[PDB]
Amino acid sequence: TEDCRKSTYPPSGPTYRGAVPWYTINLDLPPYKRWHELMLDKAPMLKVIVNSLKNMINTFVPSGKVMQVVDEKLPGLLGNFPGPFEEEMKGIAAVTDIPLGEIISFNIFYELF
Amino acid sequence: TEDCRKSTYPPSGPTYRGAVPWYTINLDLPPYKRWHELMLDKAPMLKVIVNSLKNMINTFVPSGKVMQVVDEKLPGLLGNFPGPFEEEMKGIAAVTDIPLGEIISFNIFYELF
Amino acid sequence: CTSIVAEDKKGHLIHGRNMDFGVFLGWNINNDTWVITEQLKPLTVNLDFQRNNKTVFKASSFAGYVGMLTGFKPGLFSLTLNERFSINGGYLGILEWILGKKDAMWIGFLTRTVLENSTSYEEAKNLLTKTKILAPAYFILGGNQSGEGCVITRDRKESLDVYELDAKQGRWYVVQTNYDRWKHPFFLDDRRTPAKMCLNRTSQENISFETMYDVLSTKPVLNKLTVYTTLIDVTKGQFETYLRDCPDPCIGW
Amino acid sequence: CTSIVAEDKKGHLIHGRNMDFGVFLGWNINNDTWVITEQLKPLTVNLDFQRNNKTVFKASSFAGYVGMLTGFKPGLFSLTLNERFSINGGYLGILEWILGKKDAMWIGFLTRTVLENSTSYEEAKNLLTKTKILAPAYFILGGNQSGEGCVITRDRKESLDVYELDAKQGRWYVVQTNYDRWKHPFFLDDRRTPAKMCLNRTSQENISFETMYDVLSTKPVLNKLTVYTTLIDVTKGQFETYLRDCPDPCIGW
Ligand SMILES: *[C@@H]1O[C@H](CO)[C@@H](O[C@@H]2O[C@H](CO)[C@@H](O[C@@H]3O[C@H](CO)[C@@H](O)[C@H](O)[C@@H]3O)[C@H](O)[C@H]2NC(C)=O)[C@H](O)[C@H]1NC(C)=O
Ligand SMILES: *[C@@H]1O[C@H](CO)[C@@H](O[C@@H]2O[C@H](CO)[C@@H](O[C@@H]3O[C@H](CO)[C@@H](O)[C@H](O)[C@@H]3O)[C@H](O)[C@H]2NC(C)=O)[C@H](O)[C@H]1NC(C)=O
Ligand SMILES: *[C@@H]1O[C@H](CO)[C@@H](O)[C@H](O)[C@H]1NC(C)=O
Ligand SMILES: *[C@@H]1O[C@H](CO)[C@@H](O)[C@H](O)[C@H]1NC(C)=O
Ligand SMILES: *[C@@H]1O[C@H](CO)[C@@H](O)[C@H](O)[C@H]1NC(C)=O
Ligand SMILES: *[C@@H]1O[C@H](CO)[C@@H](O)[C@H](O)[C@H]1NC(C)=O
Ligand SMILES: *[C@@H]1O[C@H](CO)[C@@H](O)[C@H](O)[C@H]1NC(C)=O
Repeated sequence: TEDCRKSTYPPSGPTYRGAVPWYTINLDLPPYKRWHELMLDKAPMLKVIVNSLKNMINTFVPSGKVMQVVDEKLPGLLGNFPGPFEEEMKGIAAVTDIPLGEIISFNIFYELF
Repeated sequence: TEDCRKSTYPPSGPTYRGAVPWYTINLDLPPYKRWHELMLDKAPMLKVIVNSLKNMINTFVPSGKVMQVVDEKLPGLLGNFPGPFEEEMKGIAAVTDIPLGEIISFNIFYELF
Repeated sequence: CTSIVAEDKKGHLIHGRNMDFGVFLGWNINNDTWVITEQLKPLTVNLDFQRNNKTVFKASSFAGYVGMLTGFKPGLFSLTLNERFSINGGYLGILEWILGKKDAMWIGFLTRTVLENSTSYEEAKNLLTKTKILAPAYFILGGNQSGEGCVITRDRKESLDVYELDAKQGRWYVVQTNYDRWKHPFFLDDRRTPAKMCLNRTSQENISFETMYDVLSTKPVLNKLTVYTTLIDVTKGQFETYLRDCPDPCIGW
Repeated sequence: CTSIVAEDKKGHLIHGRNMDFGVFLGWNINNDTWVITEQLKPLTVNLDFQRNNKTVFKASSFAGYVGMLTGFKPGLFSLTLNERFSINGGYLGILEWILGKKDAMWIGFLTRTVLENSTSYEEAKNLLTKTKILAPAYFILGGNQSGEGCVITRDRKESLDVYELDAKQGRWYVVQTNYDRWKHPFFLDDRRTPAKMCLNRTSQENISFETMYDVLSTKPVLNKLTVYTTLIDVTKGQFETYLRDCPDPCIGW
């Protein structure tokens, strides 16, 4: 361990990468449309994770064959989620051009660990 | 499974081997003497279990060398138990001619499983 | 093993339990029995613990075993102990004990300490819930009044759940076998579900020593490992234990 | 992850947490970072969920993740989620889900449902304690009054423990990392013990956004897996999240 840190707030220095931007989600919109604005800005970065996930999967098993199964088989296998999650995730998949099975896997990663 | 059984009490029939005898333990006696009377009556049967344990132990490892360790090393390894148990078990070991390590092993079988 | 604390319409408490134990040494293929189970029967005894010529508590125990697995304190409470299995619970506690950490109690001794020196249902309940123990266990406790019944699922250093009678809500009994109530059983034996089925069929009005013994005589609640059956009534002060047999056809455990 | 609910002498509540996540994809030997952790930083966003131009709740989340791991409902309560590991918890729940048993909620969605539709500290506490979930978890909840803080150690179908603030006992904070309080940590990191040491040195009188951020900036409480740090005050309505870095020398987790 280390001696308890002193005088680190407000955040500055090498342990403060930067501030977090604010976004507004309007629940009055239908679930399919709530995340449209935010996902437009962040679709590229989320694809970086997917590509990075494919490369590591490639070692144990070819990534293509795995993702065909995830994208094609997982949505029907898990069934529908309660609202607004099914439509909220369906909307995120359409806007980001990321398959629904990968959007789902992202949103249930805790259960997957 | 089976239909819930009716008219089984008072106990009789093939599922009732017999009644359980009563013994009185007088806590006013020192712990070392409390089980003297009962252990005199039941020492032979308790030896039957130990003998049966030696036979089964013999399979994995020779029972003799195993029991030397239990009798010689286990009491010192575990240390003393809080009263009245240490003296209660010491008395049971003396009356039954069963080593203390085996009496202890019997009395902590739950933790041992 | 099975432990049941039941409440009749009159709020009267009955505490019954089946003592199942003895697979360790194997199976007698000659008469279809467990070696230890048959050897534990002639060792089973009823014990009247007295101080100054007056009964303190009564118990069912195996001669040579100074801890208490089944007992009651006349007019006060009744306690039975059921085995709880964990990934590595029992042996970590012994390890810390050998290496010098002795602030935890052995399970057989704790229940003995409670039956001997506890004077109330809450005192036992409070001690059974909080005391550090070297291995996980189930404590089934009944009192001298209506509603005083609970199952204490224990970890070595924590009480994961205390399941209490709620006759208003419709919980007139609590049943405990050898698996956590909120989980699932390891095998088919599943003595808990049939125990509840028979407790249900009897209905709260008819729960008694006769109907309780009926529940504990139904397979698989009765099985080849069943050494003895105990029936307890705290307010009446009656405590009786009967050796059992499960002749073929029956089930192993 | 580390979650802390603290209470100053004036009864004011401070809720801080460190979001640690990202070993799954491995380690960047080029700049000593976890692959996912660095990729999660530019995805981190603060979210103002509004209904009729009125803020319902605010959260810190990863863009594309519709469940909530860090958030609060201004003036009502604050909720953070810590990962809890079990032998076979996560997948047994998913399995029953696939076979059609859908009476359990996904962890990310439950915390979202609570932050979105719960109107009080007790309602959230009651739901977080009782609701069936597909995987084990820790829930750290803070309220809008003094003494309203608890850690809910959850099983899929049971609440194993609810650990609450006790100004009487001297418990002005509750800390939760990634191992059950009554057990032991898996590794050396043991971020819980340093958090308590630093929380203790701060003392109840001086706990604030500034000193809370000091605790969450001390190694190993701050570590390479730390994506962001969050500081929350329910009554004031202040909610701040900062991306973090742990430059060498530091620790993996
Ligand atoms: C250690 O090195 C890795 C790469 O070797 C760094 O990861 C990179 O982090 C940056 C942001 O910090 C990512 O940039 C992003 O690019 C996307 C488009 O590609 C853009 O949409 C985002 O807004 C952002 O600019 C970059 O993708 C990411 N690379 C990988 C492979 O994950 C990491 O940050 C380095 N860490 C340190 C402490 O130096
Ligand atoms: C099935 O067969 C086994 C033997 O093959 C039986 O085990 C025996 O059971 C009897 C009574 O249950 C035990 O009797 C005891 O003998 C000792 C001396 O050996 C004596 O000191 C005691 O007072 C008592 O009379 C006997 O020890 C025991 N034998 C062994 C090896 O354990 C078993 O009872 C049979 N079960 C059924 C249901 O037929
Ligand atoms: C019961 O009474 C006292 C402790 O209060 C002590 O003398 C005695 O040993 C106790 N018995 C047990 C079994 O702890
Ligand atoms: C019942 O037990 C309580 C303690 O829980 C005791 O105070 C009371 O005297 C007992 N009453 C009867 C009738 O046994
Ligand atoms: C027993 O009856 C109760 C009714 O209160 C019911 O909920 C439960 O499922 C029943 N259990 C069995 C095993 O019949
Ligand atoms: C919140 O509002 C109602 C339930 O009262 C329901 O229509 C809606 O789906 C709820 N939202 C969530 C996330 O459960
Ligand atoms: C706190 O929660 C209670 C819940 O009943 C609510 O009435 C109150 O407005 C909230 N705010 C404050 C400042 O107490």
